[PDB]
Amino acid sequence: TLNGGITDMLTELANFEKNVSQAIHKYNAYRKAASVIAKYPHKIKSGAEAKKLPGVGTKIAEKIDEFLATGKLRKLEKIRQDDTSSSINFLTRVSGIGPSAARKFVDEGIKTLEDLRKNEDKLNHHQRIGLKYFGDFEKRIPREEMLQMQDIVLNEVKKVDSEYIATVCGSFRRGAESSGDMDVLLTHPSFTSESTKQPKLLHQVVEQLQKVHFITDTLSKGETKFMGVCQLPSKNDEKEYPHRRIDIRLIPKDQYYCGVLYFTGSDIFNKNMRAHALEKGFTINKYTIRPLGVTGVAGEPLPVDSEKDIFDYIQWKYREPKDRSE
DNA sequence: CCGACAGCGCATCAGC
DNA sequence: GCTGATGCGC
DNA sequence: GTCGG
Ligand SMILES: O=c1ccn([C@H]2C[C@H](O)[C@@H](COP(=O)(O)NP(=O)(O)OP(=O)(O)O)O2)c(=O)[nH]1
Ligand SMILES: [Cl-]
Ligand SMILES: [Cl-]
Ligand SMILES: [Cl-]
Ligand SMILES: [Mn+2]
Ligand SMILES: [Mn+2]
Ligand SMILES: [Mn+2]
Ligand SMILES: [Mn+2]
Ligand code: NA
Ligand code: NA
Repeated sequence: TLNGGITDMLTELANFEKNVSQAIHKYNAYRKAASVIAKYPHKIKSGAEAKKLPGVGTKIAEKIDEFLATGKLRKLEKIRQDDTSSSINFLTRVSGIGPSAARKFVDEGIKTLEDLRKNEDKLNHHQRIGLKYFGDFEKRIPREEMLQMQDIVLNEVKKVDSEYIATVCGSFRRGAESSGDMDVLLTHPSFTSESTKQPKLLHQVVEQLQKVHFITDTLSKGETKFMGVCQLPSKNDEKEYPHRRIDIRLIPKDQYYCGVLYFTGSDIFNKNMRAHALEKGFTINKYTIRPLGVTGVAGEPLPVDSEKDIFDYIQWKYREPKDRSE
């Protein structure tokens, strides 16, 4: 809002760098500048003012000066005039179409959704599904729908085997009023880091959710990670619910609560607890928390039976998920 | 001046 | 066939 | 593109 013009500009530049230039570090640099500016509680008056913020450097400061002086950016104006770059950038909005497939499509004269529809035989399965649900995938999920999805997923999982444990993580678990997708973590007492005790633990769950027509499509599935599409059941001549993105991860239970911590997030809170965690000489990844030795050497992973256990190790107060914004 | 900027599972392709 | 690289989205 | 070593 306050510097929306600037941050829109930076976001536009980030998408260009990612999708057209294929320069993911520049993408992230621009994102990082836009994010720090978005949190700044003043109307930016000059580039030099902005350069004081971490993540804003000499070149963005110059771009901000030009934008403040003229109401636009020549670089971006020129990018908007480039139909080919605009098409490449647009196509990467299809899930499964990255910067490289987008460029390849456009070089073959495939430039719009309509072109994709008439060239399906050139899309892989992921891309076909991304195309099929192009609009739905960009829509957000209201919390009320998430609650319903949680209730379906948690109970259907237990019907396959009462000993399964599933947890809906991500922004939902942080109490967010809307979510972009559904992140499910799954475990079972038979699955531990050392051994596979049961076959097809993830496959049977996915099968069950297909059976009750909650899961409608699959982007990818292996022995530990499922990515696909789901949809709430529609009551009588009610409008259809949008198709939603769902991810299910099968985690060994001896690593389960480290996973839950990681995939609960947020983004900026994980680093805070990590960078911190080095305090007391502990290192934290998504699977484990290990002690750091006097020489810098990570020890064996400590036992974790709950999320609180992780907190008891680096000795901080258990933080409720709602409080993990940063 | 320089390389880091996360690293992984899965699908697909490259190169034998 | 095989193995390793790359593209992609987390 | 920006940062830190
Ligand atoms: O590449 C990743 C993947 C996951 N994570 C973490 C933190 C995060 O909050 C969580 C879920 O990843 P999402 O992409 O689903 N973001 P989130 O669920 O928090 O918000 P959204 O409603 O937009 O999905 O796991 C990362 O930090 N980086
Ligand atoms: Cl880059
Ligand atoms: Cl502009
Ligand atoms: Cl580990
Ligand atoms: Mn999520
Ligand atoms: Mn997600
Ligand atoms: Mn081949
Ligand atoms: Mn510097
Ligand atoms: Na700065
Ligand atoms: Na895409």
